[PDB]
Amino acid sequence: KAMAGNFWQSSHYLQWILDKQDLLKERQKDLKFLSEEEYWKLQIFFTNVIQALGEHLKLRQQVIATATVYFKRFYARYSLKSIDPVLMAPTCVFLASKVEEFGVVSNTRLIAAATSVLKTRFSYAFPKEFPYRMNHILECEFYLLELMDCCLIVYHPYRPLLQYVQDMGQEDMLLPLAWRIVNDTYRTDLCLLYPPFMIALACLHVACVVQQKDARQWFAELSVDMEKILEIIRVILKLYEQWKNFDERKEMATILSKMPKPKPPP
Amino acid sequence: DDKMDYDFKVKLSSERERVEDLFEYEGCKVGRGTYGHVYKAKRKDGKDDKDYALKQIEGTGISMSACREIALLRELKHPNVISLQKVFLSHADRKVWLLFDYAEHDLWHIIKFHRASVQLPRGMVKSLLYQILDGIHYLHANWVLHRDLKPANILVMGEGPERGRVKIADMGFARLFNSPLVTFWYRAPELLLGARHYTKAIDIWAIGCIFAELLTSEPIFHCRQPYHHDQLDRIFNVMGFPADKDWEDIKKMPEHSTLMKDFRRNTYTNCSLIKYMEKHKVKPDSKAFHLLQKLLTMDPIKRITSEQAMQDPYFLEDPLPTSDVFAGCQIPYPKREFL
Ligand SMILES: CN(C)[C@H]1C[C@@]23CC[C@@]4(O2)C(=CC[C@]2(C)[C@@H](c5ccc6ccncc6c5)CC[C@H]24)C=C3[C@@H](O)[C@@H]1O
Repeated sequence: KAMAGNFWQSSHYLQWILDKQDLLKERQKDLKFLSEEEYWKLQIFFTNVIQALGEHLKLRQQVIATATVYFKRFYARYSLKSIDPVLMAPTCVFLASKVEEFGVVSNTRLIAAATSVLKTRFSYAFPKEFPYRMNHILECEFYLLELMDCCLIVYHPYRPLLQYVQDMGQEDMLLPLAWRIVNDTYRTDLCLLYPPFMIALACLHVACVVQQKDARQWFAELSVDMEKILEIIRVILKLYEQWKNFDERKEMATILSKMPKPKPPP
Repeated sequence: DDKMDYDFKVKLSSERERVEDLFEYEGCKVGRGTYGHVYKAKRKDGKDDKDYALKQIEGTGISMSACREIALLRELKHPNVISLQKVFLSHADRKVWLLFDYAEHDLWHIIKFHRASVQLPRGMVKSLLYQILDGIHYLHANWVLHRDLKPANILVMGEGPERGRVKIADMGFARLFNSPLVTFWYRAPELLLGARHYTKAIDIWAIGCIFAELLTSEPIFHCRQPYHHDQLDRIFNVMGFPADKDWEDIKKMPEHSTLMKDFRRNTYTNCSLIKYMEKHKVKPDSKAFHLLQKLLTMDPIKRITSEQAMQDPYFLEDPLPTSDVFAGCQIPYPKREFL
């Protein structure tokens, strides 16, 4: 796959690994309307929306992941009021599918998927039908591309995870769970803050702890900053407590009504 | 959009750099093709006096070709590959513009100037080949195929800081499922036999073709206007017909039984790369020739890689390749005519 060994000279590494404090300062704009708690709940929710759009379109996890990252990059800089995240989400899938060499997903099919997924899987959050046409997707796509400074190649933890479990010789034991935990990390800021192989390593550590697999020695033989790995582990562990305590289905309509609203023209 | 924030929208519209305010390019068109429209441009604020190339991509919006060309060029950084400097998204007409440093020359025009007569100097030919190989190795190491290598896509910089440096341009953006299924002169036999994917070896074949064209000033597999019979006939008139032992997996190619129906080994019995190149006054005991032959190997699995070709002793024989393909000598090739 294109650019696989080039992470260290990549636009992802050089432009889109962010300072955590810079991230939170830009987030203060939106925190006048939403609590910290409600902001992370929106992020989880739209992560699930993108997942559902992706599954419905029969795209691979990597396409969904790239789409998810585009959505996060945009709202890392800009307010939730700037473009409707209900529009941005299917725009991010659409653009990602063209990068990742699957195809220009039919317009009628993109619009049908968004309509169908919100209706069937997300009616708790949305009473009204998906109201955007393709010309809105097309407009949004230009704004998305401009904001990301045309940075489209994104690197994810799946590839290094696979190399690590092959190395361990435990692809059967740990890969299913570790992969699932990598999926779950997309519910957080981790992909904006850490190189992918580090998220891979943290997910694999947790998978081993969940399955009572002793990998101390294998992890000890890595030449990696273990404090950063532990930071990632903590965020994963807190994510599962957040998940336990969150009823997405009962809370999201209310939280979506608290979002700041795109100002109309005068 | 009516449900997009007005303040955000007008802020961005105010700050958005538009191609037509930044650049003077009216009536300065240098290329028109399947790539789109390429202009020689100047910055309107006289900050720098450099020449730029402005490409308007064919079509509107973000097509696959457009999307992937932007994606890759945004990441790729090597002296022998053309650098994307900037991207302009024109919101009104939905056109994408790309900005590059302007390459005064290219191998289509350089070779055609030599063919208008003076055969290409031997120093310059080796340096061209070395830089094409360097650029392709970088792409290939990153799992990026060109998929359309030919002289017109080998740019060469003119007077300025990068005098005589190759810039590989217009990578085969894009191909659905990485699949090929009017120029056929640079296409490997396996494509002509219905190969279902592009490969590193296919690029390497094109490079051999180019190298032969630099040494002779003639396209080695020149032919008239997937499976093209006459193009294959020309390859065999140059190379000979491959024996079973030379390309064992030829039987696996989808068009193999068609090849057997249409062609007989015995037609090409006194035909070989040796005899072709001797007629164009290139010695078969030269390191040039031996390198050329490894590049023009019929069976893709027996073609050398870009890295092996860079290690070839041809590049250690006098004269050494140079960073400036023109070797400090005056450039006799005319500048690009406008359209
Ligand atoms: C129609 N024929 C006369 C040939 C015309 C030609 C020669 C060079 C070229 O037009 C080109 C491709 C792109 C070129 C080189 C343009 C180009 C394209 C991209 C550039 C980027 C940076 N700097 C300069 C650049 C110039 C200028 C002329 C075009 C390809 C061809 C051949 O296919 C035709 O048979």
